[PDB]
Amino acid sequence: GPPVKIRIETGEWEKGWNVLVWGRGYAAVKNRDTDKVIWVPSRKVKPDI
Amino acid sequence: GPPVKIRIETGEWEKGWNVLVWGRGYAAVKNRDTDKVIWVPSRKVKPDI
Amino acid sequence: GPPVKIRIETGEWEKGWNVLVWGRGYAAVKNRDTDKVIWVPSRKVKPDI
Amino acid sequence: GPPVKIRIETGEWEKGWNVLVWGRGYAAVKNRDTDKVIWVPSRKVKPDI
Amino acid sequence: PLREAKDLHTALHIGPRALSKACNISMQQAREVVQTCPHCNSAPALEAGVNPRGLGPLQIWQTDFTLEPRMAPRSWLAVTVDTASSAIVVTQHGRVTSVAVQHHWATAIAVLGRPKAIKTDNGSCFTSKSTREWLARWGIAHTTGIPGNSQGQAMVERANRLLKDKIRVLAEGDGFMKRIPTSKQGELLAKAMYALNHFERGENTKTPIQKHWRPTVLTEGPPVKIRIETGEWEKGWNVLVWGRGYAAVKNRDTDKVIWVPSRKVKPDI
Amino acid sequence: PLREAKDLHTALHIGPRALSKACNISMQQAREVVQTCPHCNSAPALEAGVNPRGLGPLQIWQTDFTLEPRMAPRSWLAVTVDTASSAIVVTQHGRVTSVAVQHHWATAIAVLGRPKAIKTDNGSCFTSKSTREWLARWGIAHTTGIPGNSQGQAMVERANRLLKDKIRVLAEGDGFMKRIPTSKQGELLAKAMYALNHFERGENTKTPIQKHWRPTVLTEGPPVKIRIETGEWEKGWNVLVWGRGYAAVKNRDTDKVIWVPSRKVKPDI
Amino acid sequence: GPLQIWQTDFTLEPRMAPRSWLAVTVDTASSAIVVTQHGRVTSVAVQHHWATAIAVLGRPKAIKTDNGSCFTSKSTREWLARWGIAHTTGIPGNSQGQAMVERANRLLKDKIRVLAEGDGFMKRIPTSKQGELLAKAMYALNHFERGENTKTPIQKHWRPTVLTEGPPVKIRIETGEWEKGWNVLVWGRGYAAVKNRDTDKVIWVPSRKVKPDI
Amino acid sequence: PLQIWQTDFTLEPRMAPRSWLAVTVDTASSAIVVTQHGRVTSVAVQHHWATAIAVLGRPKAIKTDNGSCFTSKSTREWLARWGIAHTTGIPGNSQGQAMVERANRLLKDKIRVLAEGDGFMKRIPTSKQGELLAKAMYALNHFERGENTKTPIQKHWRPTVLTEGPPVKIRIETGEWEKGWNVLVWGRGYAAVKNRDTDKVIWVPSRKVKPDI
DNA sequence: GAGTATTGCATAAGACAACAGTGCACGAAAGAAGAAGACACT
DNA sequence: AATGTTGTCTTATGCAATACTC
DNA sequence: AGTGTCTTCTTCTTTC
DNA sequence: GAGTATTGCATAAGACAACAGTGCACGAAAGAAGAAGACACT
DNA sequence: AATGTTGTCTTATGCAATACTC
DNA sequence: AGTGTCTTCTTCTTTC
Ligand SMILES: [Zn+2]
Ligand SMILES: [Zn+2]
Repeated sequence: GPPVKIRIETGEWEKGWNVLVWGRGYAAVKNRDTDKVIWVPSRKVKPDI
Repeated sequence: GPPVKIRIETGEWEKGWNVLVWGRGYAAVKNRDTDKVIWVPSRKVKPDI
Repeated sequence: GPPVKIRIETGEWEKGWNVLVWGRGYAAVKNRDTDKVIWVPSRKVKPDI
Repeated sequence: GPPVKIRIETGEWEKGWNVLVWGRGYAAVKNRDTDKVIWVPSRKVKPDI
Repeated sequence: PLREAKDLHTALHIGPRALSKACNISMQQAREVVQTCPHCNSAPALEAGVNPRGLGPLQIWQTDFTLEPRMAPRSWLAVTVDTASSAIVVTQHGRVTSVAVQHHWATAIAVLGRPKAIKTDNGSCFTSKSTREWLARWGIAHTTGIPGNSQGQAMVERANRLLKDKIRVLAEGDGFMKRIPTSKQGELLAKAMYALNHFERGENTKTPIQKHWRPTVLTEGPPVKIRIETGEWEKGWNVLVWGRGYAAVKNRDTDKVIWVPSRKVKPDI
Repeated sequence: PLREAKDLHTALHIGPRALSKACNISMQQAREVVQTCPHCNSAPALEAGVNPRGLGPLQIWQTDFTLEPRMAPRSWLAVTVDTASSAIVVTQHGRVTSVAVQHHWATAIAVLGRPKAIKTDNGSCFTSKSTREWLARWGIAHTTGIPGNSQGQAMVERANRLLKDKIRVLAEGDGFMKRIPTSKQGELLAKAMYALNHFERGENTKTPIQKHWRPTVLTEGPPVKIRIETGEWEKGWNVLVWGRGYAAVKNRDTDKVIWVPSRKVKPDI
Repeated sequence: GPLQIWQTDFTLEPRMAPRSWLAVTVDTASSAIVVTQHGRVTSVAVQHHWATAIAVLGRPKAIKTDNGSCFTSKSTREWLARWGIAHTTGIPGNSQGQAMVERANRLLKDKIRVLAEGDGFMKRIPTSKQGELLAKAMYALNHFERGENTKTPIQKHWRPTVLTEGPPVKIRIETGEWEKGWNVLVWGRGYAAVKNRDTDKVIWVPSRKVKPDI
Repeated sequence: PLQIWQTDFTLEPRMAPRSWLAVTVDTASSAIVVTQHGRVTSVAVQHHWATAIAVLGRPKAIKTDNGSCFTSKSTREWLARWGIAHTTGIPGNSQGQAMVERANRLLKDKIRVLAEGDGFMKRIPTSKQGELLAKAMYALNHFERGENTKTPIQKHWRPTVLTEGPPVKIRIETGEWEKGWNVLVWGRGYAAVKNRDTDKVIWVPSRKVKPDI
């Protein structure tokens, strides 16, 4: 999965996440090695590298 | 999806790349054999067929 | 200081007014003899004389 | 003079007082009862009515 | 002079115009050469997401809770909207509990008919099995939004602001700048109800009540092109509703209906 | 008709077009009848302004303090800017006390020339007694800003963000995710100062190390129309400088140069 | 229109829990009913019911006024005059007052007793299901037919319909002349899709190039 | 300028423990920069050089001394990273390097005089030394040394004041580009210009005017 | 009488806030006012 | 499971409709 | 014995 | 043989965002985990 | 006594360079 | 009467 970076409520960009499936404004995000697969709004994902 | 061509450092148009659901600005593309996904800017990639 | 030229119902071009406090949306009507607190829209008014 | 709805630190607009002297983008405002003159940037006042 | 410029950025991270002026290299070459450190390569995309909605007059509802300080001790207000022809229904309880929104919806249904789906917050009172069985027995589908985003219910998080403004004006238009006496709120909320949806709101030329009762729906639409993620605008689609944004597109080949921002729409021919 | 509308509004305050509808009233009459309820309407307010600057260098220095979390032993950074030719100088300290400020205003004067105004905020360190005598010994004027206001020192406030971003991207160049070792906490600010001084910034033409030593001063300006309180634009003024959002106009016959927003200026002929 | 005359009535049977002394109001044209609880027979607790009925139905013109209890106070009279509605205040029972509400009262009593018996509580109902029980009776009696007709009060009072064609539009842009009038469609940015009245052909005329005829 | 930079180390006890001081002077419009470092270290030498560069500019062909903590391969690599000619000349060595010792005594007498002026016969306290050292910088670099009419900072920076803009190519109503005009205030849209000799003013659209050669 | 200035209205075309369960709390430097032990007077 | 929005203001044009101007 | 300023301490206040 | 005809450039507008001494705090409804006491099979 | 601001990204537009074509 | 599940009675968790 393409590595992307996410946005927690304390305005800080976390790395170490990969996407699994997208939709029409929501995405499925999984941690690098501590998988807690969750959903996330579209406007919180930034591509890396 | 369909084959695509991108601009590598020794600029030219080559094959073996599949584009998934696209995205304005930066995109992702995968390999056929190595199945390796990368992020590439918009103007550097062109549909093959 | 310099008075204004305003509408209310028919035309009250007469003097006794000020532009000492001037705004883009209002003009702060204030009579040199009794003062006012209502303010007036600036678009529908004009300079005196 | 014409009063304002001067803003407070957290945020609101209340009928506080009027203005004594003007100039560039700062003004001096009075008080209705205790009568303490306060300097304030122009971008915080608001005309009444 | 290029070899120097390769290491100059690594050493300093100055900028493309400065590199061009200090090494006599073209701007295109400088821009090309300055991509090695993601630190200097922000590359922001941030995506975009918008507009979930329904179509039929009596198929999608939304509901939520608010707190009003000026209101009497029973200071909790439940408000609901129907996101096809915007209509507002509000009641007052004062204690957020499971039994509150089982009488709230009972009152709400009796003026609008039975809806077919509800999407609300994932809070406490909406999750109890007591309410789940009640919903199942009544026979209405139910779903919930993502745990944390407040923008999923914008269609009511915008309406409650207008409701608060109207109620505040009506309150302090009659010499009541404090807690309203307990003998007037019941009569005041009815007048607020009447004033909200019986006349045009803003600029649309139709009363919400009549829009709800006698709506308009059309079949087939004019040709239109949509700029799907494949760069350019495809064909084989028709627009059947389009307002201030949030366009809706129906398939022309076999069948589908989707909701897309009003940016990927051009009136073909 | 012009009847029943007054009490309709004063009982159920609504929109102008809605009031005009169902009463066959013109838009102008609707407007003049709605502009009577002081509870509604009366929206517009607010104005703007600019910060005075200096035509020549060494006139309007500004200073302030900050705090860098990754500067572990002594964060407490101090920064100064020129506001004529945009050059900056920084200093490191471990405790905000009114001996540190006096120490800081000893390298800035050594590096640059001698200023004439050091306008800053009204923090406890600056408005002391030991500082006033020290300042008067050299002979520099002093003034402060409005208490509580933060936009007065906009130049240094903006420069702080650039300084922090540069220091962070330079810190994470060789690999340092935590507090920098004290051995290398030395010759690291020098590189940042060199980069921010002896090179181009953004897209400008000249470095602010020559823009300081050899500035440009004009003697006359082309005719220009300037907005006044009234809609009329007065002509007969001469511009001196014109940046992104400011102008430095001057009278033809009284020489009363004043700074105004850049919106109220147009060329002549 | 089915808005000509309303009727109000005050009803006993405090077998229904405290907040007894119910108030009911029915329309004659479409036979729609609204009922509310009350604390006591007070003039001030009349305008509450009237405002609720107005907000739920519309603005009436003539209201059959019950005579004798509290519908004579100057306060209520001025409240009525404020909105400007015509009260009758005739002789109750024979031709006014209890002229049509008999069947409505009987039906509501039957409904409330049946719903009470269907879920238990032979004796006085617990004072925690008042509104949630009243709403079910409201919905049933106003949505699930009253007699043996296909004329349920909601349908006969609101006349529900479905529309497919919009308002007429004029295309007086060619040389200052328009056709007989065409049909407007989706009003997207820049243009305005228009279909012919007869040939039914879609044209993307510019938005500036269309006007509302008559 | 910035040709023969000279730096050197000198001990001084009338100070903080701080048993060393590093001085640097340019052999053209001589300007002095001194640090206040303690025990001799190559890291301190790098720090001093970085501070001197940041305060003056990027020099070339720097000579300091030979021996001591100056032959470190780490220092060699650090110097080569920027890229500077390095000379291993003998410290002092008379010749054209002696201005370091010439200015050392001047600095010593100046600092002792200014220290003894405000009390403190024997030794200055610790929290009184930064400003004391800073004042010497200004007193030595903003005034004529003892005989010249031009300060070292003037002779190093060549100050001047300008009042006219660069030449700018102007398009006229023939397709070609006219020559011999100067730019002025860059207004909104317009790019007002002046003649070189006839002293005219004229507002011109931006697309009708381009930078000159 | 054709070219011209003014308006006015009529659009229309963008921008523009505010809505989210409730709001505070703590550290530090410098100065200022008031009060208590104390050795004049007493 | 699970995706921003809309009532209020201003500023930007055209052309019919008076008001004129040699 | 009543005071009483001098000095020192003890709080309270204001900005960030 | 002149339209034309697109396409690849070289450039002007035109927004966008964060910068400010530092961040947490509590109330409430419903459910889940776990654990101690109590009467029946053992 | 005492006033917002610039470095980075984005999108809009005129002119040469190889068909072009009848 | 040990335990053993049933009863009950606590102590944490989530979301707003
Ligand atoms: Zn970089
Ligand atoms: Zn009003």
